[PDB]
Amino acid sequence: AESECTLRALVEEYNGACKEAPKEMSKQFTDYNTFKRYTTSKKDHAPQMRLVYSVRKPWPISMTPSKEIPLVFNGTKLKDTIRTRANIVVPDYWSKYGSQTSLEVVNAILYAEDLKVQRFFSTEWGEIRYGRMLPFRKPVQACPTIEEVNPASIPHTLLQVFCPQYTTLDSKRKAHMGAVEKLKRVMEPICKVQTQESAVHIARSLIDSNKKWLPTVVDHTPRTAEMAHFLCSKYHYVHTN
Amino acid sequence: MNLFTPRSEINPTTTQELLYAYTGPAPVAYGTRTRAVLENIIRPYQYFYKEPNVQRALDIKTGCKEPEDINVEGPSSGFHTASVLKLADNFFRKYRPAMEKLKYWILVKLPKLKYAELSKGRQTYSFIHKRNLPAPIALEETVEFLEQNLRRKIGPTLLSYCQAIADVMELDETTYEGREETYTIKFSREELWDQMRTLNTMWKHLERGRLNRRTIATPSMLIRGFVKIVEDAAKEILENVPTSGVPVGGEEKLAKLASKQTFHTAVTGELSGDQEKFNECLDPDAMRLMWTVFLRKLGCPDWIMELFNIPFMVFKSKLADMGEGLVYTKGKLTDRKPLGEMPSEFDDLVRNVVGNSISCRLGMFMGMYNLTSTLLALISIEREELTGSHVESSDDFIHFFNCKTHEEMFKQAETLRLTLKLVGINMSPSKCILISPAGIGEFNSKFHHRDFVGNVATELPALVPNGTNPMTDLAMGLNVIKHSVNTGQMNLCTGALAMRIFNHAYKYAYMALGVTRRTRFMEENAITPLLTNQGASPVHSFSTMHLDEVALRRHLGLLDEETLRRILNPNNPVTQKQIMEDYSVPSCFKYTLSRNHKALLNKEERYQRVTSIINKLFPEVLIQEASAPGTVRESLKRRLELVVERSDLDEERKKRILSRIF
Amino acid sequence: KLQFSVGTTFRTLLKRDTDWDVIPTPRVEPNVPRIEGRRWTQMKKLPLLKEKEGPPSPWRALLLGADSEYIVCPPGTDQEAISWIHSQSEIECIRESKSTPASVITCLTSSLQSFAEGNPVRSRIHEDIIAFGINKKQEKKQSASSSASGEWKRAEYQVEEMSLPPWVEEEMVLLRSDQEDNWIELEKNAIYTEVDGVAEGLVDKYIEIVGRTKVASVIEKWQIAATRTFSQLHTDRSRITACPIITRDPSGNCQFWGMVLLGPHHVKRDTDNAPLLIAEIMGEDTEEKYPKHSVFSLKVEGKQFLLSLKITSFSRNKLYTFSNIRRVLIQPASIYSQVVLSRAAENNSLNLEVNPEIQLYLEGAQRGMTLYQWVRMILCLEFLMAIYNNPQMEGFLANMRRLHMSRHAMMERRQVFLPFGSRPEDKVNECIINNPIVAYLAKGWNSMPNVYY
RNA sequence: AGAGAAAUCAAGGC
RNA sequence: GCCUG
Ligand SMILES: [Mg+2]
Repeated sequence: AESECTLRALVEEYNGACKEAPKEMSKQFTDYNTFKRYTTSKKDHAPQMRLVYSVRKPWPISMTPSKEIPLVFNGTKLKDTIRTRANIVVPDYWSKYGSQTSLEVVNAILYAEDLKVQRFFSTEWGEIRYGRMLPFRKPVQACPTIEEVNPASIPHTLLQVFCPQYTTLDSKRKAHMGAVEKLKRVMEPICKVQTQESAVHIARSLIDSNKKWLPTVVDHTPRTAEMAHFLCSKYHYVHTN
Repeated sequence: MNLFTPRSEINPTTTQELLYAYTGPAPVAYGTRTRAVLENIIRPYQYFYKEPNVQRALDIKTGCKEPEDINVEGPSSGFHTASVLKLADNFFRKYRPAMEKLKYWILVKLPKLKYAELSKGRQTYSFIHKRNLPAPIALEETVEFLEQNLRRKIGPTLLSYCQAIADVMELDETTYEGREETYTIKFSREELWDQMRTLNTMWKHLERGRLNRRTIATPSMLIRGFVKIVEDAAKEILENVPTSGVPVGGEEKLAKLASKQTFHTAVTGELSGDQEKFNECLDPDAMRLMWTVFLRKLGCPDWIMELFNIPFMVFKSKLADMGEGLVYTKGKLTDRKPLGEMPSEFDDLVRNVVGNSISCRLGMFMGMYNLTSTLLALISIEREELTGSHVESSDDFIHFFNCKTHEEMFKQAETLRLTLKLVGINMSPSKCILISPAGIGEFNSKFHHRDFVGNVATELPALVPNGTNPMTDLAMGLNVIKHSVNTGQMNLCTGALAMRIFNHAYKYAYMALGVTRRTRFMEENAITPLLTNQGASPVHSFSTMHLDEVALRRHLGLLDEETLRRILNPNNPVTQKQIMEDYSVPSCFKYTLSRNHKALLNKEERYQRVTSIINKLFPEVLIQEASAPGTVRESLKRRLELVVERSDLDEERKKRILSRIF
Repeated sequence: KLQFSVGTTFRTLLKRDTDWDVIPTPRVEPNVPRIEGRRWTQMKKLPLLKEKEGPPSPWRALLLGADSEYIVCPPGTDQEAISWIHSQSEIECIRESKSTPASVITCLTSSLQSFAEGNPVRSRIHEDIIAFGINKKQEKKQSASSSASGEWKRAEYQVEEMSLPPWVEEEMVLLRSDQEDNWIELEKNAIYTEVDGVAEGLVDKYIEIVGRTKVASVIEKWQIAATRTFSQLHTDRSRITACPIITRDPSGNCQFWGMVLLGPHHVKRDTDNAPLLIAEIMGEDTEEKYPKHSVFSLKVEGKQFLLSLKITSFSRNKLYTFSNIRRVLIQPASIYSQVVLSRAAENNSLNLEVNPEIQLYLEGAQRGMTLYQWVRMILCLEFLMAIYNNPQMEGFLANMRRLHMSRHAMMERRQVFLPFGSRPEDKVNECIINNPIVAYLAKGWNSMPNVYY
């Protein structure tokens, strides 16, 4: 039933697209790359300056037209039903009274961050040293990754993980098999149904090992390069495992 | 100032960061830029000849002069053709691996460049609406104009875009047809040429370290493809040239040169300086000649040379935007009048005046050809008597001489100065300082002392939330402080203090510090503060500047399973969707603030809906660049049919769904 | 024709303002000629900056600096403290400057009264026309139009050169005076590693060093005033808004530094200037230092204070920048930390309770001073520079970094050589016009020796 | 008035 | 006289 409802909604959206945007619908598909970044807002150069005013507005947050959030709670007006508008207290209220998702979803979302936290807390630190140490910056891997996957094959790996049936066989043989297998294993529960926008980013952060210029008193492994921001500062050197 | 000059414990070089008064407001340019633009336009003509003859210099098409005309006691505004050719040949012969990498880039990477990247540029002056519009809007308008006039579909590649731009120039006339309002505008060939060659000039705002304000210039979208191609080639060649500081971070090469030493017998010297009137003393013809020499010696075909030379030639016939006009005062009143209405210090240019733009041949403008200017400066160094280590970034430069005697060092420094003049670059005599023996200097805000290169930022990190949302703002601020810490600027104490200040500002910005609506609401409902933006104590530390707030709190036990389930619930209604990565998890606190010509906002909303439907229906465009043979309609129809026909629903339900499709 | 082709018409268009074809093929034999160069002279002695001559530079900052004071009030809310101050007040004019007429005091009191009822926003009555320059642009334009005669001339702008005022030294001296309580209160970060502990200890020691100074109090006052004015910048846009500067002492007693009013501002751009009627408590009044302020005598509980009114106009960007004024603490901190971290590196043992001797070119017989005093003075000078940051300061510092590097090179007996016709002092001097802090820095530079053997 | 510095704000458009 | 900020 859910699939049928989603397909009906997609058909309604197709009607809206073909009826309201006949001119845009006839442009080249690659033209997407041009108008996916379409934006009339200028480069503000100072959103932090307007943040204070925006937060203190009567209805700063824009929320989807949901029904779980009551219109009025303990006298406070939580939402403005005409996407509807809601005040900054809504996220705080949701943190106490709100719908609860499965623990599997929570584990999947936090997989990268939880792994980073465990990696930080799963290692010991040696006696901190002090001296005239020269921190010659070098380009090293930023964060440890699931498996060694070439940057060229990263998009193919993501495609195989998410929608393997929409890619060519030659492309199917351009992605790491272990990485795709385990990423599909850990990203399966609910991250791979509709919340693809964040799931793809999490997967990329898991497999994509971006190189960065970091200070290295000694040769740095990705595990150390993750936390190199405090291992050495030209005046000290903390030795890890 | 005597306080900033220690003679014990630490050295004055360490106190250099004290001379940076960035904590105060940055200067902002006011009102008209016509005076600055006109001064920039006139400087090359004044400096072309030793005697400031402007009328005679204004008649020069290509600015080239013999060495006798080159000014040694002042700036020069021209180049020597034979010297440019010889220096380009020497540069090609010296850095052959870089030339081979450039050849590979041309033969492989260049054809695959998509013009969609042009949407990532700065503000562009649209020649259709006669207004400044963002890069995506100008690019879409230009592509539509090309499609309408050429009666063909522009290819996804950038070379196809350049070919279309060249083709539309042949037509005698062009036409463009665009709340609801229909309007058709017709341009002549000369009008389109003027729009293509016209530059848009604007004040450079919030620039520090300068007493006098200066302007920057940007080209029109018509010529942005060629400029992008040339700049990409320049970046590719520069990334493999040891003498450069733009793409390699700058600090690495300066540190490498600092680490170098000698046999404590050879005379060493360190010349650090800038170039005076760098952009007002370069001729585009010199750069195009250098590029032609590079390509010709590379064996490239004729069309490549034509493509690389077109942008420089179009820049030669530039129509700089004067702006609002010059200011005149009849006592206490003030009026703004364009050049040529009343006598002024720039009367010599009244001849080269158009409706509101001034035609200029000699000189350039800052912010348009940076990598090409760097290459022009670098080819000069490739002499037979310049055995030293030179690093140049656009304008700043540092040269390490290692000679056998002081007289040889002076001769080499003078040879460097004269060669830079030869190409058309004048090192500022006042801002150029040579220190012997070497071991002290500055370059690109990085100060080198003996064997230590300390990086000093032009501005301290903005210890304020960006303005997106609590989680994203916290992650971005922590990442910025971490980047400042690991780049050598901030140490343990400075980093921790900056984090404390940022935490205070971040808590204040989100109404979680004193008695506010958020805190009062949380207290009245017994909502225990669990996150930093909620008023809870800062869980982050100096070591844990990279861990996520939610993950760290969960590990420490500050967040329980039920709270995490309620927060990270993907069904909550308050979340939707280079060196600024954001690794914050999509929690309920990752919301968006409601931020709130009429014929363009509707188009933007329509495109937003189209891209949203594509994203939900095409679960492949978020992983790879969009690509499919055909238009949007064909691909969307195929994908929708495949999705619907692959479902497990019964035949009747499938037919019901399909029938509703328009 | 292969991949890219240029038509004949476009070729002719391109070959319009150049001497070569689309592919330049100049017919010249490539070689590098020899040009008669010049001699590279040596900077035997460091230069001396130009000390301007003119009227002493007044205090042109937004709020008061070292002279700022506060009134102690019983613990309570800002409304309670404002009501307590207003109820017991005998404000009377003492020195009325034509720039800030004394009548404008009526605006301040009417605001305080309005703040004692719980409504900071107040409506204009009579005195806001001159207090905030309402409809002043039209008046100036009409006056200029009615007095128009002559011929248009290229507008000439001149910056009135001024000399070093004698109050910069006094401000520097009074800014580093010790206080009773700590004025820097920042929530500490969590500690999970020895590195975190060391960083927190260093930050705590720095705050202890610079926390109990007058400069810290002035920084807190500036931060509070800027934050409260910037926050209430679009509250009403048509009525006078009250933004009192009130702090809480550890005992809980309120401290009233002053009062900032916002006029009926009509702000469109981010660089526009909104009017203000800053009213602040002084400690000592000098006519030559505050020629535009108007000083009144305010009596509270028998005690007497001076209240200075100024008619200012400040931009949104400047208010936002001064809201985050705490960043001024970052620059000195590093210099302190490095010194500490310099002592730990030479013996592989950290020591937070270390303040070695820093030698300096001091006017008196003193050879130098201690790390704590030097850091306090650095914080004071950096705060003054930040307050007085304008294009003159930017250019002066940018062009004085070169001379600082040259001085450091001379200190190590490194010969500094210069090109032909080079005058870095010429670049530095053009930035010395009015800025009193720039003049103070130039005097300090001139004080130090210019010859090193 | 005032802010400010090489030209603007001290409200603009229709 | 109407309206944005
Ligand atoms: Mg330099």
